[PDB]
Amino acid sequence: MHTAEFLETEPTEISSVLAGGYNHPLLRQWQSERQLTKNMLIFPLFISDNPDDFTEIDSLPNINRIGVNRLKDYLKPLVAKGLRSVILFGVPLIPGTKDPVGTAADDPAGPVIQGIKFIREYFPELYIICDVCLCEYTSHGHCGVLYDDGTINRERSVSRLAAVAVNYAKAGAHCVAPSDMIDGRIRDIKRGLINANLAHKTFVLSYAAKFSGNLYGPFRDAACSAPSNGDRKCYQLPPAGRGLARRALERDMSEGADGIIVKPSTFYLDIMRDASEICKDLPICAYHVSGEYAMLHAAAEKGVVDLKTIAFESHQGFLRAGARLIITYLAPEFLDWLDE
Amino acid sequence: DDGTINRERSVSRLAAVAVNYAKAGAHCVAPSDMIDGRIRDIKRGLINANLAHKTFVLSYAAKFSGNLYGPFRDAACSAPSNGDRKCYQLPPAGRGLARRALERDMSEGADGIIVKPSTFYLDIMRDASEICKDLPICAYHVSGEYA
Amino acid sequence: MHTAEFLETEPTEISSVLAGGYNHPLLRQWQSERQLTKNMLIFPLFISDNPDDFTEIDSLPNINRIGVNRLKDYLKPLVAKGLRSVILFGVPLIPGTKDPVGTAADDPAGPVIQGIKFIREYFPELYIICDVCLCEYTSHGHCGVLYDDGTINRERSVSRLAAVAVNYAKAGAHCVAPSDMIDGRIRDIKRGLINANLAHKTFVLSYAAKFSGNLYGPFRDAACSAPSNGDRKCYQLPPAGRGLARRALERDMSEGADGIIVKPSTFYLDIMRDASEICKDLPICAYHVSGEYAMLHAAAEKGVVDLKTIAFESHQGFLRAGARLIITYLAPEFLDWLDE
Amino acid sequence: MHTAEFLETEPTEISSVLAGGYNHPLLRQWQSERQLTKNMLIFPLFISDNPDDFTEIDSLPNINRIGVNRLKDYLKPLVAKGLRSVILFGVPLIPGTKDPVGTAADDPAGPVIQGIKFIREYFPELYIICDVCLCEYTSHGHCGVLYDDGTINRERSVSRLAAVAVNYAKAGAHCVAPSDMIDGRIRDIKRGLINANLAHKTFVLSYAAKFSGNLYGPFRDAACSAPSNGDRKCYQLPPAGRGLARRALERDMSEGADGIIVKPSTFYLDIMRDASEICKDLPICAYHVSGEYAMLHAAAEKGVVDLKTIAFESHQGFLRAGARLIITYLAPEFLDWLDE
Ligand SMILES: *[C@@](O)(CCC(=O)O)[C@@H](C)N
Ligand SMILES: *[C@@](O)(CCC(=O)O)[C@@H](C)N
Ligand SMILES: *[C@@](O)(CCC(=O)O)[C@@H](C)N
Ligand SMILES: *[C@@](O)(CCC(=O)O)[C@@H](C)N
Ligand SMILES: [Zn+2]
Ligand SMILES: [Zn+2]
Ligand SMILES: [Zn+2]
Repeated sequence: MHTAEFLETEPTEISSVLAGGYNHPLLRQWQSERQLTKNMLIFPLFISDNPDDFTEIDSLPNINRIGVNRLKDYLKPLVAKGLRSVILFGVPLIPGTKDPVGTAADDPAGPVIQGIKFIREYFPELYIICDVCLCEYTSHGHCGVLYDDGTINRERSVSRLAAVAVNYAKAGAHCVAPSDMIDGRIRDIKRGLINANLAHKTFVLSYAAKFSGNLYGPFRDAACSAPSNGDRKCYQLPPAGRGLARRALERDMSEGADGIIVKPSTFYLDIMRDASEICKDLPICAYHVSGEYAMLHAAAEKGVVDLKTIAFESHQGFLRAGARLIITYLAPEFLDWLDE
Repeated sequence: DDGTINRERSVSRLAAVAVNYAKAGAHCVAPSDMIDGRIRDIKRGLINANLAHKTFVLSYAAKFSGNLYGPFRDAACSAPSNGDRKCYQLPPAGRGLARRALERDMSEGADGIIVKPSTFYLDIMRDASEICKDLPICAYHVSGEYA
Repeated sequence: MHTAEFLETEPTEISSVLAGGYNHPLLRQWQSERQLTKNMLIFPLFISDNPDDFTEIDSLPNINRIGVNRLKDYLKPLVAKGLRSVILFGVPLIPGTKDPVGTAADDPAGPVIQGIKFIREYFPELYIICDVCLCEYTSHGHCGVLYDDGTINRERSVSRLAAVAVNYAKAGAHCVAPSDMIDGRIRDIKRGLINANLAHKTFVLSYAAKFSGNLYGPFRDAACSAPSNGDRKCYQLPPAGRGLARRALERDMSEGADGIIVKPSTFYLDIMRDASEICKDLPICAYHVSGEYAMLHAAAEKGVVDLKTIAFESHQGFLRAGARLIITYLAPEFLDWLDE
Repeated sequence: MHTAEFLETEPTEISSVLAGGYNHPLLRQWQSERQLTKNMLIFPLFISDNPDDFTEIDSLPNINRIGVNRLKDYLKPLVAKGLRSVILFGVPLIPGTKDPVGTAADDPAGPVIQGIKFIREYFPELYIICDVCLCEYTSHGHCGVLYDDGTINRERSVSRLAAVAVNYAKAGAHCVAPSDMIDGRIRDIKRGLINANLAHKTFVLSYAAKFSGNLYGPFRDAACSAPSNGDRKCYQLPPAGRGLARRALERDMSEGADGIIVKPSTFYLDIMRDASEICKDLPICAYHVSGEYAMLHAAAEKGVVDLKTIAFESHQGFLRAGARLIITYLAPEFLDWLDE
């Protein structure tokens, strides 16, 4: 007969015994270095220039493009359940709005500044963040102003972006979040705010480590921000580029960033850990991007995972890796779940 | 009897299984049990069997409990029973426990380490790259991640 | 009888046992922190101003000086086997070309810019690096512009070098690699590229740690770059000068270097290890120099070592010490060997 | 006309200027963190069991196999010129001496103990180091005692090696240098010396980082130590194995090593730099091995380098990388050169 063999063993070494720390549900909470709370949540809003818009974005489940006259009814139950912050994206659909220099980016009649004004009046306690970039406003769809050869013009781009950021601040945004990745734009935006007497009021939340890759699919359908001729791989960081990311984090801190965003999130958790050392004195924010979010939904609907469960797992993952803030399309679900 | 794991009897049984696989010809043994101190016992086992100089010990040092093992439970028909794996698999928030587990398994004889799952635990790979800088680090792209 | 004595021993300590990690051929691969691949290879080309040149360089085995009308037939099998990058050196032999300010360094009719133009057209996927210096173009053979007392004039040298580098970039080089070692030249080259709207397109690969010594013998016969009155020991680093090397690495990083070269290679592996910490976020490149290469051939032909074997040993040595790139005269051999 | 272009430059930054530190011959000495002196030199001796031997070793230039009755005349001019230390290797050529357990390794009639006795009497101020291994004494040529399957038996090997080391110490060696690389042998040798009341008198100089590779060619002809069936790659470290080397250094320190050797030397300078941190409180020794030495001679005779020059360059390289001791076949040349 084959029988169960047991080797002769030595007495347990105290150094081997970890189990005393996680044998009860409360202990698995004690073991967290940071717990998820409501105020860590930042919810994106896609504001249409059709004020009566409330259009579902196919590829981004449960998320709509919304006009200003639909915003009160949408935000009311969210703020009531504890929402503290939103990040605005403009989606102007009126024709002849987009041009090579992203003129409409800071149009006082455009959806972002209209959205700032509405929110400041109707939800005066909500903290408003605005994405700062030109890609939703350029005819070529790229994030900066281009030379003739289709490459980005750094100087003209950062000049245009500094203006957009300051103008959002002038209109009432509390926070500007430059997502363009163009070399040195944080310096120029910070100087811009200083010259406008707004730097002591305006948090600069840099997307310091934003990577190029396959996880932005459905975003390109909600904000109608698709490039044109070439790719984003010359300013967005290459996925293998840890050294570039570490240098970008150091740079943006140096140039005035009050906080930093790592994007995407789950697939870049090691870069959050890198940022937690490089940017240890600053808030670090995870951006759970469109492709990551849609991936979770796809897997959940296929029976691979449980949506709430894997929501909690991934979002606790951000906190473990060093983030203390989360931009996420699941904020409405969490405002309910964190009650329970 | 109370359905909790018996450490001493478990590591004794696991050391035997590992040595017997090595005896049969495996080049490498990869203990996935997460039970406290099993690497020490497996390494001593191999030493006593004159196989430690031939057998790579690839510890699953940082293996987390969670929602990503669904389809594995259908390919290897390895489903628990009464209770969960959360008392030996690490809690997903447990970075401190993971760092201590990495240090422990290195100390106890691991030639290499596995972090599992992978994508959702990339920060723990980065932690391991410092703690276990002189050892090979292995990522396990698990069933739920793949699916 | 003298008999074999065996001392009484204690049971094996687990801490003593390393052998489980390297007892199989695959494990000796697992133990490498970086494996050699084709794309890490950079092959030097010595371009003649006689367009029909294909002259073997005596002291540098299997390496020729080549004119442009011979380049297609030479590069074709190499690119076909996976060559990704070349580094160009100009060897103008027409008389009355060399002068005290290295005027011909950026002659649009000279071999480097002619070689850039040819390569950009015939091998549009090849990544082109150009050595930047004046020594192959000066009548005195030194790397910079000189004062009357034969010492290098820093200001005039860096001004001239910045121009040469920008002009190579203007002509099409993807990468400029300043090999002059003159204090502060990286700053001036980077500013030059910025002013020319080329810094976002041009990798700056500094020879940051280039040492004076006995290993450049045969180079002086392939590029006809011999000094004159004095030696290179006042700008090339002294071989014992670790402190100077560490400061040079930090300096060039600060001044804009995208990557760094350590030269020579094998005899300076400790400096690669130093650079891997100081320049941890940048690519580090090893230059397997003429004397090192010829030394390997000499020893192999004498039966001391096996050429392929010691090729692999030395080049894996670079990777172990922290390099991720290699400039080597054995690139053609490796493009075959890495297949096997 | 193509004219020499000079870009507009900014005033020199003080941070760019390194040149003030190395513009004079004395400064290039000031820049060394460690200068080469005579007492750092350790010269290998290959002692024959034919007492009248003085046989040149073909592949190892200017080096002989020597019997005891030839040692006085050979060592006299060397000690007179400042030689402080030797490392002994036994080459027994009498038939029927080698056996599977290396019985003759510590034969009181064998060349090592005869050489210790002679040196202790005729050169009482010379510091004597003995290589400790079994490979020059085993019939299979491997460094330890083997299982039947030709693999090394750790326990029996370390037991045999501890005995050999203690017996050399008993005979008069000041220092034992275990070159076997078998897991845990330093612990056993140290315990051996402790039990023999010799640990307070006996320096343990571990070959802690000894790599497998192509640089031991001519050694295999001077000490007639060739393996048999299989290779040394299961105990000697793989050339890519930095992690294993770092762990071996830490291990041997822990187990009692008073000093450590890195071998080979030039091709492993990065590992010397690693050892200088891990083993910062211990003497580090470079072993300029047979293949490295013969490589220098081959290149020098081919005109690639100058022998004295490249001797100084490579040996200063060891000191730069952190060694303070050198085992070298060029010790006789240096005892003359360091005068000049
Ligand atoms: C980002 O790439 C979009 C986020 C997403 O895809 O969900 C920039 C445009 N903020
Ligand atoms: C692991 O949890 C299974 C891997 C997978 O789910 O793919 C252990 C059982 N090796
Ligand atoms: C270098 O010193 C030459 C390389 C070699 O000798 O092979 C400079 C001139 N790039
Ligand atoms: C070493 O490998 C030999 C040195 C040399 O080859 O010169 C051991 C046997 N000490
Ligand atoms: Zn954009
Ligand atoms: Zn030069
Ligand atoms: Zn040996």
